[PDB]
Formats: sequence, C-alpha cells, structure tokens
Amino acid sequence: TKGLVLGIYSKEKEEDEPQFTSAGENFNKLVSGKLREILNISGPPLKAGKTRTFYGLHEDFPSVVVVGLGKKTAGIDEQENWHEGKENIRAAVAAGCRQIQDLEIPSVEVDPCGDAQAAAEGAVLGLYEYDDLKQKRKVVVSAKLHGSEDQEAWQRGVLFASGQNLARRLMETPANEMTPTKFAEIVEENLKSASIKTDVFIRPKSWIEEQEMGSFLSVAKGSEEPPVFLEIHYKGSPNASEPPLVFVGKGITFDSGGISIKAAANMDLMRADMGGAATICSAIVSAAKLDLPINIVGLAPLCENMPSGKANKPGDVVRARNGKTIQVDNTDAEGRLILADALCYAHTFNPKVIINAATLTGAMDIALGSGATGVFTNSSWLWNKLFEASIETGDRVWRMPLFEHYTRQVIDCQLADVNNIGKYRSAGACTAAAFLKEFVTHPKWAHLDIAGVMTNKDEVPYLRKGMAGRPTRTLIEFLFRFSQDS
Amino acid sequence: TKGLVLGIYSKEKEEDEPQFTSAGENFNKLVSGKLREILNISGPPLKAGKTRTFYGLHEDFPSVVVVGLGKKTAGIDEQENWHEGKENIRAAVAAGCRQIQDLEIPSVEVDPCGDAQAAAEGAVLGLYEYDDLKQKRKVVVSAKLHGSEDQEAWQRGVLFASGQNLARRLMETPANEMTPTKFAEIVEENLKSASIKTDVFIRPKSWIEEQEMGSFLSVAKGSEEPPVFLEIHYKGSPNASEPPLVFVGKGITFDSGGISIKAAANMDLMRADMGGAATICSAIVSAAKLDLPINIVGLAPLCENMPSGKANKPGDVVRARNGKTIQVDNTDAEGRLILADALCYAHTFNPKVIINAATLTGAMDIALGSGATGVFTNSSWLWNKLFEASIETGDRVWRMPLFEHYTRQVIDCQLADVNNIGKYRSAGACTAAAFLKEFVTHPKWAHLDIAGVMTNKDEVPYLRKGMAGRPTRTLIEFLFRFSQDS
Amino acid sequence: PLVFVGKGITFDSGGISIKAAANMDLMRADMGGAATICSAIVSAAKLDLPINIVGLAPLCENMPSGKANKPGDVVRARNGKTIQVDNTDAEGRLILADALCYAHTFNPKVIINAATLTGAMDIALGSGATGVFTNSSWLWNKLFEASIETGDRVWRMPLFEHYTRQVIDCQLADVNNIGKYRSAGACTAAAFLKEFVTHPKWAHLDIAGVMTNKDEVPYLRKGMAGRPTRTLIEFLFRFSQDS
Ligand SMILES: C[C@H](CS)C(=O)N1C[C@@H](Sc2ccccc2)C[C@H]1C(=O)O
Ligand SMILES: C[C@H](CS)C(=O)N1C[C@@H](Sc2ccccc2)C[C@H]1C(=O)O
Ligand SMILES: C[C@H](CS)C(=O)N1C[C@@H](Sc2ccccc2)C[C@H]1C(=O)O
Ligand code: NA
Ligand code: NA
Ligand SMILES: [Zn+2]
Ligand SMILES: [Zn+2]
Ligand SMILES: [Zn+2]
Ligand SMILES: [Zn+2]
Ligand SMILES: [Zn+2]
Ligand SMILES: [Zn+2]
Repeated sequence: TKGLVLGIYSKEKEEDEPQFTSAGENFNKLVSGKLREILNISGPPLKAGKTRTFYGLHEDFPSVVVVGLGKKTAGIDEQENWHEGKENIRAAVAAGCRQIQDLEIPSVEVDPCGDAQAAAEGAVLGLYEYDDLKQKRKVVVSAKLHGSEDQEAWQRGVLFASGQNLARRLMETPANEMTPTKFAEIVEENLKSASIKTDVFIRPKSWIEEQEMGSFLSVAKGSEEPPVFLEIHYKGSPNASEPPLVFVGKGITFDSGGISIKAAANMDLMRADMGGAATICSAIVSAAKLDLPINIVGLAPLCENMPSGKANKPGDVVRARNGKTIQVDNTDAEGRLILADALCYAHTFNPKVIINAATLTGAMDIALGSGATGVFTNSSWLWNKLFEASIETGDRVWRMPLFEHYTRQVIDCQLADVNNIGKYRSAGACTAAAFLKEFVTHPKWAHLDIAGVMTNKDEVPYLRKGMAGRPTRTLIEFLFRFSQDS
Repeated sequence: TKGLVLGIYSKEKEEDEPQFTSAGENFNKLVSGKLREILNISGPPLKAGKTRTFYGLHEDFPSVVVVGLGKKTAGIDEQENWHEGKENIRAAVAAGCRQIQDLEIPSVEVDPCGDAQAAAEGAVLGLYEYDDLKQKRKVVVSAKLHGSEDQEAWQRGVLFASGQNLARRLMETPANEMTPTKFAEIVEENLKSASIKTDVFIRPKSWIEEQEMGSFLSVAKGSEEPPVFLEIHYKGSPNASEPPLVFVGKGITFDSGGISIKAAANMDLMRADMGGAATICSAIVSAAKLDLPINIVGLAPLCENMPSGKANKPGDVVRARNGKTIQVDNTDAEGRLILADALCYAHTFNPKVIINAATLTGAMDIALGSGATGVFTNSSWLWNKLFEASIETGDRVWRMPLFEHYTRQVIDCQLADVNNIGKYRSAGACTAAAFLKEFVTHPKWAHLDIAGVMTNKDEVPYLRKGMAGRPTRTLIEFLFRFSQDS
Repeated sequence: PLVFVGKGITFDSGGISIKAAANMDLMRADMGGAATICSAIVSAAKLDLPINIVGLAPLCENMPSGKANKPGDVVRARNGKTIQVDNTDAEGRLILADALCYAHTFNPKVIINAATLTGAMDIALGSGATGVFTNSSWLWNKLFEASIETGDRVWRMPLFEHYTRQVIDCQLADVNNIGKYRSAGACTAAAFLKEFVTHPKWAHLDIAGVMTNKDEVPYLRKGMAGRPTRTLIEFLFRFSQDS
C-alpha cells in the first residue's frame, strides 16, 4: 500500500473552482478527472489544514488524501512574522500524512505543494512520534517526494525536520535513559555521521573541575549521575583559523529543582530541561549535514539537578569559572548556574557570536507561551538575523529586554557578586537573562529562553503532542544564512 | 445533501470477511457491491467505534460513513456491567454522525444496527451541542432512521436521548440565563408539552417560608436571585390515588461556595450544580413522553449559593422542615442543606420510592470519577432495579455504603442535631449521604451522587465535551421498567 | 480624533473569582489604564496640541456579592459578541470589550488602550517596560520612539492568532475571557481585546507591570507610578507635529 498526499488551494474570487497544485492537477488528469469529480461530490471546499480522503482513484494509490493549502499566494504575514504559505503547507501536509498513517499505510508520496522544503518539514515533523519504549506503535510511514523535480528542496526539508526531530527525541526520552552521558553519546554519533570534519569531547567531571566550573559542579553534585561537559566542533570553514560561532545549551537531563524541590504536578516534563542542549546540538548536527562553510562550536554542560545529602543548599555561594561568586538562593534556578560556566568557557574560542538556548524560566512561558522563543541579545544585528530566519521556518522568536534594570535586581546580592534569583518575582525571564549577561562580555550574544516552546499540545499543527524541539530549525536557518551572508 | 451511516461488525474467525448489518448489505447490493469493494480497497478493517467515509457511491448518498460496531453478538459484559453491544452501537453511530456533520451535511439516515434505540441514542446524544450562544455553529443535522422497520425502537432512542439532552442543555446553560425561575419555566414547558396529565408549581419564596424550609432558605438568601421550589406532577397511573414515585434533585443553579468560597479554577462548571434537578426533571419529562402508567412527583429546590452581606455564615444553625437543626460549618456543602428540606417534603406524598440526584460531592468524583453514578440506598431492591436499568442504558451506577459509621461523623455536632460536613475529611460522599439520610425515614430511598458524571471529556464516546446529563436515561429506564414490573 | 481607552476598575477584589488577600490593596490602582490615558489627554490639552482626542474610560468596581458576575456566565458585548466569563477576575478585558467597541464609533485615526490587565505582563517584563500589543508597526514605532525620549519604556508583545485561538476556543460563547492554557497570559488577554477591534491602528498597553514603583525608576518614590503617561503625551505631541 502506497498513499498520496495532494494539495488544493482555497478558491480565489476570480476562479470558478479551487485550484489543485501542479501535482494535484496532474494526478486528476491521470485519473481522467475522477479526483475533481469526487472532491466536488464530497461537499464543501477544503480549507487550510483540512483534509479529505478518497479511495480507489488509482491502482497505485488506493488512498489519496487531499489537503487544503489555503491561499496560493500567501506569503510573509506582517502580523504573524512568518511566511504564511510555508506554515499552511507544513500543517496541511502533516495532517495529510497523519491520515495516511491512521490508514496504516507504510509509504506515502507527498505533493511538493509549490514548496518542497515546507512540504517535507510538514511530513517529517508531522509524522514524528517518540515511541521507542512502547509495545503498541503506529505504522512506520516512509514519506517521499511525489515527483522528481524538487528533490534538493525536499531533502532540505527532511534535513531541517530531522534536526528538529533529533532534538524532540533527546527531549522526550525519559531522563533515566537520556542521561548526560547518553545525551553526549547520541549527539556524538549524530554529529560524526553528519560529517568527519568534526571533533567531540565528552568532558568528564575531572575536566570540569580542572576548568574551575564551580557553578556547574554545584548543580551536578546533588545527583549520583555523572556530569559531562559536551564540547563539539564542526570545522566547516575553508579556513581552519576562522573564528567559530559558539552555541551553548542548558543540559539539565532532569530537574527536580533540587533542595528547592519542584511540585509533583507535571514534573515529568523536566526530562526536557536539557532542551537547550538538544536544540543547539541538533542545529549543529544539521549544519554539518548541510556542510555549511563555517566553524561552529557547541557547548553543553549536562547534569541532573537532584536533592540529596550533598546537593546545592539555598544560600550556598559558588564560584564561576570567571571568578565571580554566585549566591544560590534557589537551587531550582540551576540552568543559569551551569550556563554561567559554559558561557565563560565559550569566550575562550574567540567566537564571532555566542548563542545559548535554555528551557530557562517558567516566566518565559507565562510571558509568551509557545507562541515564540524569547530572545535576549545585546546585538540588534543578531536579533534581526534570528528574526529573519524565524520568518522562514515559522518557528518564531520574539525579542525580550536586556536592561540594566533587571541586572540591578540580580547583582543586589547579600553574600556574593550575583544572586541566582532576582530580588523581586517579576520579569523572571529578564532577570534570568540579566544573570547570564554577567558572564558574557561578547558583543554578539543571544540568549534564547525556550521554556515556553519546550512542548506542544496543538499550537503548532505539524507537531504532535510532546516535546517540540523548538526552535532548532530557526537556528539551522540562521546558520545557513550566516554561512552565505554574514 | 443527505448522508448515510452504515454499520459493519468485526470479522469472526469463521467468517471470510467482516459482515455488514442488514442495512449495510442491502445498500452494498444497491450499489452493485461497490461499498464492499471500496471498503476492501480502503485498507484495514473497521474496529469498534472507528469510521471511514466513502464518497459518490450513490446519487442519493454522496457521503456514506461506515462505522465499526465491534462483535455482532456482544451482549452483557459481566465485567463492565453494561450491554456492550448497545454501547458499541451508541459510540459507532455517534462517530458516524459527527463525521457527517463535519462534512456539513444537514440530513443523515442512520442504520438501526440491529438495535434502533441504541442507534438513535448514539446519533442524538452524539450530535448534541449546546451552541445557542455562539455565532459560529456546526450545521444542524437531522438524523432519521434508515428504513422503516424499526420505528418505535428508533423513536424510543430519540426520546431517551432527548431527555438526556434536555438535562445537558439545562446543565450547560450559563447560570445568568439558567436561573431558578428559568430552569423551572423550561422544565414546565417541556413537561406540559410531554403530557397534559401534569401539574407544575413554581413555588415562590413565600411558599418555601410557609413550608418552614429554613435549611433551603439559608442557602438561597445569600444571592439576589429569587429561589423557587419546583414541584412537578405527572399523573400517569390509571388510579389517581396510586402512591407516586418521588424524585428530588439538587438545583443549585450556580455554586460559588458562598462564604466558604470556592477556588477560581473551573468554578464555571458549578453552573451545572443543578444537574441533580436537571436529570430527575428531564427523566420525568421523558416518562411523561413515554406515557408511563405511573404517578411521579418531581421536587427541585432551586437557588444560587452566593457570598454577600446576608449569606449563610459558617457555624450558623438552621432548622430543617422536620425541625432538625443543622450546623452549617461549610457553606459550600449547600446541596445537602436544600435537599434536607426537599427530602422532608417528599415524604408528604406517601411515595412508593424516593430517589434524589445531586452533584453532591467532589469526593464522589475522586471515588469513581465519570465511570459511574454513586448510588446510596437503604433498599437492595431499589439498588438492583437501578443497576439493571443502568446495564441497558450503559449509563452505569455503582453502589456506595449507607453505614451508621458515616452517620456518626455528621451527628457528632457541636451546636446542632447534625453538622453539614463530617468531622473527618474522609469518605466525603458517604458522610454527605449519611447527612441526607437523617432527613429520610422512607424504606425505599436512593441517593445518586452524580458529581463525578456531571461532565464528559471523552469517557463516554457518544457525548461531546461538556455537561453530560447523566444518568438521565438510567432513571428513565428505571421508571419504564417500574411501570411494567414493580 | 485619536481615541484613548483605559481600564477603570477603581477597585478589583476579583469578584466571585476572589483574589488572595496579600497586597490586594494595590488593586485600588486597577484603574491605572484610565488614569494614564486620561492624564495624557489632560496634558495634551495643556500643551494645546492641534489634534482631536477622545478619551474613553469605563469605570466600576469588581466586587463579590449576591448579584455579582458568576463564573461561566455569558454576557453580550456591545458588538453582539458573547463572552464566557470563566474567571470574574479577568474583568478588565470585559469592560474594555465594550469600550473598544464604542471607540470605533468615533472613526478614530488610532485607538490606544491602556490597562493594568495581567499579572502575566508583570511576570513577563516587570516594571522594565510597558507591554505594547499592536497590529500596526507604524504605531509601535511611534510609541517606541516617544518612549526613548521619556525614558518610560515600552516593549512590543505579540498579537498572534496563536493566542486568539486559545480564547475563541470557548465552550459556551464566541470568546472566553481567559485562555484555555495558563501560558502567555498577557498575550491571550490581548488576543481577547483584539476580538473587539477591527481598526487598522490599534495598540493595547498592558501596564500591570509598571503599575507601581519600589526603586526601579530612581525619580519615582515608592508607590503607584503613573506609567507610561509621559510616553503617551510625547506620542501625542509628536503625532500633532509629524503624523
Ligand atoms: C523553569 C525554571 C528553571 S528549571 C524554574 O523552574 N525556576 C527558576 C526559578 S524562578 C523563581 C521562583 C521563585 C523565587 C525566585 C525565582 C526557580 C524555579 C521556579 O520557577 O520555581
Ligand atoms: C461538590 C461539593 C458540593 S458544591 C463541594 O464543593 N463541597 C462539599 C463540601 S466537602 C468538604 C470539604 C472540606 C471540609 C469539609 C467538607 C464543601 C465543598 C468542597 O469540596 O470543598
Ligand atoms: C491582573 C489581572 C487583572 S485584575 C488578574 O488578576 N487576573 C486576570 C486573570 S489571569 C488567569 C488566572 C488563572 C486562570 C485563567 C486566567 C485572572 C486574574 C489572576 O491573575 O488570577
Ligand atoms: Na530528555
Ligand atoms: Na446550568
Ligand atoms: Zn530548575
Ligand atoms: Zn532547569
Ligand atoms: Zn457547594
Ligand atoms: Zn453544590
Ligand atoms: Zn481582576
Ligand atoms: Zn483588573
């Protein structure tokens, strides 16, 4: 059994009937107009993201799912900050593929819908499900481009989507499996499979201690799970000495909050508190697969945050790699602690830019939810590049303020140079960002608080319920454009 | 456009292919085997509750939805306490009708599926949606029996389902619309439309005061919304002097908890705190439509429970109609307060049985959730009758204990004869039931705590998300059988 | 005229969806939206700006009583849209729905509303800046530029259908006065308001985070801040000269 997903646009006022994509019209022609005929008979027109299934139209395609693509000329939506057409395609195709999968069809050919990359992303992101630990699973669906004219674009979409799906897998996987060591090993095998122009160092605790990362170590010690500092190098630049772009990701494989223990409700989701590491590492893996002509370094401090007889204690003062002391008033604000040391280390690479990602604050979720990743940056150039890339990917970013106003609230510290929690409970994502900035001197640094986009329920149509792996594609697009432009 | 819902059973080992119902096979014959042909082509067999849509099979039915009915011989499931076949039909048909509605088809003919009543209930309960206050609504679907051989059974199903839908409407409707007065007027018009052998008395506050219902009055006074004591009579017995069956329902049109105010989260659902009144009144309306040969009296104290300068105050002692004093330690345990007076009044009718329904305790929800209505009764005969009726309707009941063990915890009262909350927080539904029992001397009394079945998310397949109107059909079935048996 | 709308809840107890006792006294400033836009207009008048301005401020208290809004109640806005009041403490958007509808009758050049609308806004940006939701980048830029001068900063927040979807997914009515999820509270609140706006140049300022000052703004003693009144004044001044 082989399924087929075909797109149809919303009817324009000047048109007598909704128009099929080129593939749709061709298939209709192939079946002597039976597709149009049955679609007409089926009832109301298919709107954006809606689907309808027709059976027995062609011996090779017992199941044909037509999906609504919305307005054919839908481009950049000035109000939504994204290319609407691409988003329509991703959603429609995802919906179509899910329908094919529900019919238990193992193979599906997908209409490029005028944008093969978007179509591929919809199919690949849409079909993804982390079901490795389930006895009962949906049929594995192999999605392929319908036709052979948009191959590179289609594969580009598969690549981008696969990068995000890698992040989703890493985030979704339970923490007892996805330990710091396991995460590092999976990223290592993926990066090495992507290109041999790579180096991966799964730095052990001894190295971390040697690097004087007391902040990171303070978080890790509460747990019996060994911490690791993942360092990955992708040497894509023609010039080996070319300064690299450095990505840093919060890799808390599991966050119980530590002594400042979290509430039980939905704490299981904290297995994705390493989403920052997942997204930046996956983006680098994808950059390597794209063979981007740039040098990139990925840094991911990985550990668990657990309560125990040797765990971080509220009030404890720890020393970051840069010598700055930190008062750990709340052990559940551990992401900024490990990032302090990772960000310090990031400067040793004399990077062109430093971008960190982290499921850093619930405040970010309360601020923008899953609508967009919050971006704190001291460079409007960098903000604009990330923003422009997000318009293309649809995985939106929204700028958040890096004001001294917030810095003042974290450096007002009773015992040390900086407190790991603001003196007020307001603007949690902003004070967390201000804290990170105290460990950054680089002129082009961007902090992405992805706590709000850590999961998906139904907000992003082409992502099934679960860890979202956002905004991996936006980072990939950013890297791609940087390798071409910047 | 006219849609068609046809059923197909799960294939038995001895059969070469899954068997259609009589209507399905006949339609297939009508379309020269095209239905079977396309179903075969469509893929995997249809399992219970699953559906698949085929277009253009017949000029009169552009859309045909085949629904899986499960095992043809599925009967009473000893482990689930219900007739599985009927439940399969209700679910499958509901699913089929929802599919027809999504296609925006205004008319649908429904396969009786070997049990027209179950089919009708699935279609009518399944299509129901309270959308009176919405500008955007789904297409109104008119469901009718496919064929003309199972008319009475089909109409019986429509009647039962309509009774439940009336309860759902009353429960779902916002409290500012569904006031005590409005509820009474809607029940009145429905009962009177059902039969002229009825009397309805929308008793005003003056009557309530005359009846010395101090407990009920104490609850109502906090709100500016006038309370009413709905009294409905259905004189179906050939003998006017025949003792009536008396139904009592908690009619709190809105419960804020009063001075013992509720938390904000999901308090909107308390607009259905009159579900007890809704279900028993709807059951009586349906009994009247069925023209059951029995006398039935419905009693529903209706009021709001609001905080104000004259509302019930914790610790206040009120006097029930029977002279018993009640210490109101928690003003949010108001349902038992109004029921105390209604139950007392119920005895004046020298009833054969007294059955009250109420969304009485969150404890009931914690106990059985929406799996079944908790039934507290001092009569195993009555319990068995309710239980047997529930097997048929699928709207299950589960017996809960009326032990002195619980009574002791409510009569251990600091200031009065009985405390409106137990001395311990355990067995909340049982102590609430024990409280009610202090106002009952009748040998055949059953208290139904329907708090757990007040709403539906997806537990009952044939009920869309919202107020469930449960267990209205079980009460109707009980009445029907009582009119025939008892 | 340019039309300004301000949430004027003189006191908010939350109503039946009653607030916690801690610091509820600050809710006497839940009319800050009305205060800032009205004050800005007074100042515009004192500046004798050559423009027509209309100020709209629905004013009332939100109290619990025997006749108060009940969770689940469905009310009808001036534009005929029904609203499910799931949380009576999300009352600012309820009164603004009617005020925003009325604002359109003036065929305004722009519609700007201010409101101490969500605690989510405070959690989002605190007192660092007023959150600005607008369907006009031109309007956003004008407000932003004015804020640079006044120092009473504004920061743009998203008006995405993403949030709209979460408020129009309503059990009983056209729109629910609280999102289906607890995330992005200021954004869903803004989306709710947008359902009562058809104007091409509308800006919603959630000033809940800048309602008070402790010591963040050096030149403001502890207490209600009256922000971002000056930014609105500057905006009006420049509009009277430029736009
Ligand atoms: C998503 C983050 C990172 S794991 C997180 O859970 N935080 C960070 C801080 S915020 C915070 C909460 C209270 C006082 C001070 C700061 C602690 C914890 C929380 O919200 O209680
Ligand atoms: C569903 C019922 C009826 S409205 C309800 O809400 N109850 C009844 C009592 S239980 C209760 C709770 C604490 C102490 C004593 C009794 C009060 C209220 C509640 O759960 O807090
Ligand atoms: C500052 C605003 C306006 S007065 C406010 O207090 N809100 C608005 C809503 S948010 C909200 C909270 C819980 C569920 C749904 C929405 C209610 C109240 C609050 O935070 O509990
Ligand atoms: Na994980
Ligand atoms: Na109701
Ligand atoms: Zn934490
Ligand atoms: Zn964390
Ligand atoms: Zn109550
Ligand atoms: Zn109640
Ligand atoms: Zn409020
Ligand atoms: Zn308010």
